[PDB]
Amino acid sequence: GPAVGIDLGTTYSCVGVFQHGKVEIIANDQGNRTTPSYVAFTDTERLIGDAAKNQVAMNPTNTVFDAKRLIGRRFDDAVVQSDMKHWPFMVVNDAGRPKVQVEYKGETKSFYPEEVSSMVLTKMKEIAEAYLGKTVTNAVVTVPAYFNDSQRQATKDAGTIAGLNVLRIINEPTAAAIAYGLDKKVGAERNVLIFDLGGGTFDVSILTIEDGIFEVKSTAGDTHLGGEDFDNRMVNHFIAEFKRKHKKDISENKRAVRRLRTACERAKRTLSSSTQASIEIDSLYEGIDFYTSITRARFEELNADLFRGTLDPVEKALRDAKLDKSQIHDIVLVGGSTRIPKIQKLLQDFFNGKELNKSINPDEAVAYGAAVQAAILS
Amino acid sequence: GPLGSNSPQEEVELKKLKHLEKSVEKIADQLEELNKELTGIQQGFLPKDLQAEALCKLDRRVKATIEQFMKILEEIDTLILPENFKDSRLKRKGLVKKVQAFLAECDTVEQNICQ
Ligand SMILES: OC[C@H]1C[C@@H](Nc2ncnc3cccc(OCc4ccccc4)c23)[C@H](O)[C@@H]1O
Repeated sequence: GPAVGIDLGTTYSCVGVFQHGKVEIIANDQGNRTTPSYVAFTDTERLIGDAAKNQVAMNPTNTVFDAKRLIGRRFDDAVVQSDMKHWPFMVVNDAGRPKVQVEYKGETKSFYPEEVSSMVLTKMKEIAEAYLGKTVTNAVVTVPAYFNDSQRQATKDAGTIAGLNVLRIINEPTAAAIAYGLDKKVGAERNVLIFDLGGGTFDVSILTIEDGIFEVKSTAGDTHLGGEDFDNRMVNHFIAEFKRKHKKDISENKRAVRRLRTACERAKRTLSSSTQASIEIDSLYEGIDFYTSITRARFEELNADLFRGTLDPVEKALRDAKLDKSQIHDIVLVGGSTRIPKIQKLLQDFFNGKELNKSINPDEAVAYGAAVQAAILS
Repeated sequence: GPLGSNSPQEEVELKKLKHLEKSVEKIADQLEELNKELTGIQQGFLPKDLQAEALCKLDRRVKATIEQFMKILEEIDTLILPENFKDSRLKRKGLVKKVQAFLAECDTVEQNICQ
């Protein structure tokens, strides 16, 4: 069995393997290249990945996600205190350490974040084994560049609890750079900017690479920013349109808002490759059919502040790395939301028409680079 | 649109809707089985505490039924049917209305138990 690369993300994880001279991102049991970093506890069983995310509406309190926001942190950490408000599941204080509390097989149980993360890692390991038809033990697991010793060690502990031999832990922007082979370019020191907008987080990192030594010069970003916010702006737009056309407010009907939100997320994806998207929803609210459309330009206006806002972190990281924007040799796009043409346009224009590294699937680049490193260490 | 201009392309949409109609019938059967179980609990000899446990197990099952019907609606919501596909549009509207009537029945169960 070969060594795999695993990207353990806040909301989605990805596993890849290097075989036959190429990197293969492995599809899970449901055929998805990425798997939700979700663990659900029910009266009869424990569910992980797509199975856990698929029952979130049914069992919100007992479905855990975002363990990565808690891993390696103290309970009193500002991030733990702020993030708790947004979670439907309980977070308790076990002697200074946070634990997630759930109902599992009719009993109140608590788990450390590395235990929740080990369950997600077990799933990623199993996904690899199902594809390869061979036992998988060795893996390279990625972490954010801003993770401290506690957070890195807790991620390694999650790997160990999952039965993995964690060969190496590497930073997510280093993995992304490796996928594009930016360390293999001949010349002087290279300044790389990694623009990561995926899974509900926004991370900007500047790295300097020289003779294969990756130096993290600066990190910046927004802890809570992503596709969900862009979908929300389209939902607001549609709710307002429904009020204008029918003089009815669908906002308090959770099912109507959900059908609209699901359609918006889909329309947003269409808007990354088409300039218009249409939506048809029969009997949305009070028996009224809602047939409408949205242009890419309107989607961009609804999200103008959020899209433009992504450059502030870039400016902050450049100032912290003591670099002018013209000193950046390479720009790498990571995360699913970097597929948005307007975001790419804003970043290319800020870097004066410089071409972006975007050929590798954004959702897969971190796992791709980790799979490359896992092959080198085999 | 023209009269009696049924197209092969529409057949593809109608087949999608038929598969959704069959999935709705299966979910509906699950709802009828939940209804029978609820009656059984009510007419049974379970004492108060075991009756509550049995109604809450039934609650999780009614929440699963609601979710399945919601996923069907989300699937139907992916369809874009041209104005000329009159038969598909009629079938889509009728199926959504049928699912919404089953959802109202689920709601009568769900709000009457495990309060
Ligand atoms: O939590 C992950 C993000 C990534 C968003 N994906 C996309 N956003 C914009 N344009 C896209 C165009 C094509 C494909 C996309 O992502 C598909 C996808 C869906 C789920 C997980 C990963 C990727 C796009 C997705 O909607 C979600 O908000």
